[PDB]
Amino acid sequence: EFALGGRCLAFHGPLMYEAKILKIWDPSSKMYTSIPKPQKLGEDESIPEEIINGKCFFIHYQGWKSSWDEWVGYDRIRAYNEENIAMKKRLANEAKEAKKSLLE
Amino acid sequence: TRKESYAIYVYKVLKQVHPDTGISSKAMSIMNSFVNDVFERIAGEASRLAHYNKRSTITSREIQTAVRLLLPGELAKHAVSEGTKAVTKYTSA
Amino acid sequence: RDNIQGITKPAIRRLARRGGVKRISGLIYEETRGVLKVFLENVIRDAVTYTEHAKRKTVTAMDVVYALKRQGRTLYGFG
Amino acid sequence: LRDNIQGITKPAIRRLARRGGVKRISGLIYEETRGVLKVFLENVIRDAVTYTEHAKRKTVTAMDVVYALKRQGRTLYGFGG
Amino acid sequence: VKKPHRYRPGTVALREIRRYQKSTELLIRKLPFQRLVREIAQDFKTDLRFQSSAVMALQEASEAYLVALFEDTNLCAIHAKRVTIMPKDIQLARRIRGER
Amino acid sequence: AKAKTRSSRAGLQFPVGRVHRLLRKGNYAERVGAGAPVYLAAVLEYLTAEILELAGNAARDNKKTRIIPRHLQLAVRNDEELNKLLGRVTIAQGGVLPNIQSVLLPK
Repeated sequence: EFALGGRCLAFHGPLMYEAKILKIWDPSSKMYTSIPKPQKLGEDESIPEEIINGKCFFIHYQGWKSSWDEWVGYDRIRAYNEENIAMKKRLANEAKEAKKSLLE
Repeated sequence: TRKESYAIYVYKVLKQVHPDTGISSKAMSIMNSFVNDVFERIAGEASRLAHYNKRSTITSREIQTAVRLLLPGELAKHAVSEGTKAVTKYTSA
Repeated sequence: RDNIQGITKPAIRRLARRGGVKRISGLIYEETRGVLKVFLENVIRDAVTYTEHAKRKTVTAMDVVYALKRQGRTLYGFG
Repeated sequence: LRDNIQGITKPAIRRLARRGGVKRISGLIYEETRGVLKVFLENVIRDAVTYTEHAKRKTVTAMDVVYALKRQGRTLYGFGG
Repeated sequence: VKKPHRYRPGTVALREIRRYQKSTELLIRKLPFQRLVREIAQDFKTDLRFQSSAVMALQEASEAYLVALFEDTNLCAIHAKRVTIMPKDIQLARRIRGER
Repeated sequence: AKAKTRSSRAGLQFPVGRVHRLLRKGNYAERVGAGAPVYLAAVLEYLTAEILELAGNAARDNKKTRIIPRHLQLAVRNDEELNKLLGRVTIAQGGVLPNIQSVLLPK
């Protein structure tokens, strides 16, 4: 569901993407636990205030460059499971149909 | 033991043309190999020429002819010039 | 034993790139392997010939240079 | 001795190509062949004359031509050897 | 709407042609080439030792020969109004070179 | 009298005596002309000067103080007559001339 290195799913507009958790945020201690570990916010690591006080997660999207790592809060990231993949297929088909409507 | 090369003379020539330019050892080896290659090419050509004419001695004339045969155009002309002037200077000396 | 497969496709790709090739068929790699093998035997045979006539058990780079020289492919940088 | 390269007639070039196993010939070819042949002839004749003069002779012998060809890596048999 | 960046085909190829037409270092892995050379060096004699420099010279000469052959193949393929090399191009190149 | 090098008498930098010795030991002919090694050393020195000059030019163009094999290859291949002379010659770590066919260029 939500663990360091565990597979996680992340929303992005009308589409969803599988990501790998690297940092789990604990707002009370202002610390994220990372795997190559209680560590505070780094010199370049930073979380916006609207998600720094919630369960945030620093993730990399599989199939995408590491240049696109994101600090996503608990809002978009869901527990990795079968129904999540099913509604991933739902939004994939929604995008397919929207594009086909744009064309045809 | 000791092995001879052309490193010193090449170094001197380099200092003549480019009195400030260094060189790596590998370039030195390549230069030596090239010099040797030219040497054997020209020497074999001269010897073949001498045997062609049924003569016992390889003169500078044979080297001149061999250089003309092995070198293309302007290189041949300039090298012929160098050989001629050096020979004349040494003989006068 | 399939050291002929030690020449990976990426290496052949790099080699063609230095040769200035943009698009490569998939059948090329095996052809390259074969041609390279042919070349290698052709040189190594003569190299070993030289090494034997010298009554030696180790092949010296100088032998290789001689073999290349007698095959019309002069090499510098090794004496 | 001027404009003898045109002495190489087109039918001769056809015959050469046919012996080479060529079936269809462009018209823009013949001058190209003439130029290449002239280059080849110059290359051989230069060295042949070099051999002739280094012997301090006034006529060119075929044997010289054999030497010149050998030097160019194109060995010919049957002309004295 | 998020799309991943990717160059069009032929871009990376030209970049790599530029890159490898500039440097001079060897491209083949050393150990596989050495193993292949030793394996080939068995049908002529057994238990042969090698100076390392001999293997290096072999690698250099082989790579230079292959580069030249690659370039000739490229010229052949271009003459066939193509941009992709196919083995018949190599065969024609070697045939004209006289190796065949 | 004091020993004076024959190279100095010809005003060269290539050892004419070593050249003469090698000519004698090379089984090229029974007798070796006196003025031959001078001619050969002169020619060798001239060729060496030519290649060295071109290579130094190239190395300067690369803002480098020491000639490397790459500079040598570039100089030799860029020169017409030199490249023709070394037609069948391979230089280690020489690389190749950077050259891309036009038809492969984007258009």
